[PDB]
Amino acid sequence: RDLEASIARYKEEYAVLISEAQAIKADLAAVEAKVNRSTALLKSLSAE
Amino acid sequence: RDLEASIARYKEEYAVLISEAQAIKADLAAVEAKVNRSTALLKSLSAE
Amino acid sequence: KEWIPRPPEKYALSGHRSPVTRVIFHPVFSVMVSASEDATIKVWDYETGDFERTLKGHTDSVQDISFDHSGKLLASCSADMTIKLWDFQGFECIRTMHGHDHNVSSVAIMPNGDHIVSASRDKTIKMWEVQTGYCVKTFTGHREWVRMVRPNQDGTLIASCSNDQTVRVWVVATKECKAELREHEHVVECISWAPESSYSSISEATGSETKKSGKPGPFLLSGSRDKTIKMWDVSTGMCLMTLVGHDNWVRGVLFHSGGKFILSCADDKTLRVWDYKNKRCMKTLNAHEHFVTSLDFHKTAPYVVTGSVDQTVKVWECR
Amino acid sequence: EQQMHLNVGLRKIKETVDQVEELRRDLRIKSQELEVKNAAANDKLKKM
Repeated sequence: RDLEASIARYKEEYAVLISEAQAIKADLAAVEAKVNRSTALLKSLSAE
Repeated sequence: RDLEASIARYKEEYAVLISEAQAIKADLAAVEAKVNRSTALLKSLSAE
Repeated sequence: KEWIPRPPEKYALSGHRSPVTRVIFHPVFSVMVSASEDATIKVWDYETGDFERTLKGHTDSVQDISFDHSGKLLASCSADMTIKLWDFQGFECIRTMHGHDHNVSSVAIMPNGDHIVSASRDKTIKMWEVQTGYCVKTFTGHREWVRMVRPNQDGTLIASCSNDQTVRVWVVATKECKAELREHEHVVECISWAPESSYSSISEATGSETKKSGKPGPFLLSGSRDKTIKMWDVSTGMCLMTLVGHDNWVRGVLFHSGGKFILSCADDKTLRVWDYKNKRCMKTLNAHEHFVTSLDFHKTAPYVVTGSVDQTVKVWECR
Repeated sequence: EQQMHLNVGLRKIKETVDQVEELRRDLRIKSQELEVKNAAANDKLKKM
């Protein structure tokens, strides 16, 4: 029972952890979009 | 080699699948919260 | 007089679109002039707080402005590397002296009314003629950005403070740093000397001994970004006493026209008036919601003005 | 007037490129934390 008990608690909580990882990489993707868009504008204003 | 590879690949794919499940549950919660909020808005706007 | 600013304001003039850098008073007219960071110098009537006009000659942000004794000319400096002279009768630029590389920070007309001093990032202080516009002599010895410069009451002695932690006093005729002071904890930003009516009040304030001539000698003051305001002797170069209590960076200091109190602004969002002779007055008065940049005390009228980064100029009565 | 406005525009562009350099290091930090989180979750699943 003890190991099985951990098998659960010490796992579904770790699935919660990987959900937090999902949130982190979603934020990273949004930051990537900001990266490319800002760089495009900065390159556009080069001639000006 | 055969069985250990099954292990690794499918276990990692199931981690991918628990990440998918966490994403779906987050979306469902967001949707449920929006449902409750809009229902409150409607029961507030009934008199109007 | 015992003129003391009070917490209630009279007018909060907000015409500038950019933070205000310095404010001064016209010598004779009921006019106050405010320079800001938008290359525009605005002219107001402080008695009624009415916008009078604006001068938009400068290219980059205007840093420092100064009148002459007669109030007929207005010297201005900006980050556009140039010094403009304004005729105050018709309010148009009449002579734009160039040179003095990189951002010019301070400018002042010594009371003789024929020459101008200027200080800038190029670590030197240039002398210009009002009539002609030729830089006749250049003062070197500061190793860093010279921030603020002020002459004496008769056009012979000059003080230059800089980021280099040194305040240097220069002589018109000899072009030599007679007194060099390197004692401040962090960068010195603002300086102002003592009028006549205050020298006597210093003697019992510090206990200094008169020389053979008997004159206490000319005086300095320097406020430094280390939140310290130190008042100094020209003849000797030694500390008399130090003012401590400013929360944030000090930006502007000057003496009360009566030569009795000390009025100073700082980045602490507040204006502090402090006594020095017996350390009784320590009044702190919140002035602006944001950083406070500069201030000025009217020579005779019971009015003071403060310009801040909030693009707002405020007027306080004196009581 | 023209020189004033051009100077302001140049200052805005310089501030823009400086903020672009800040965005890059923010993105680097985000990537690092995403990495640590995902690694932790994977090996906790490995534990279980």
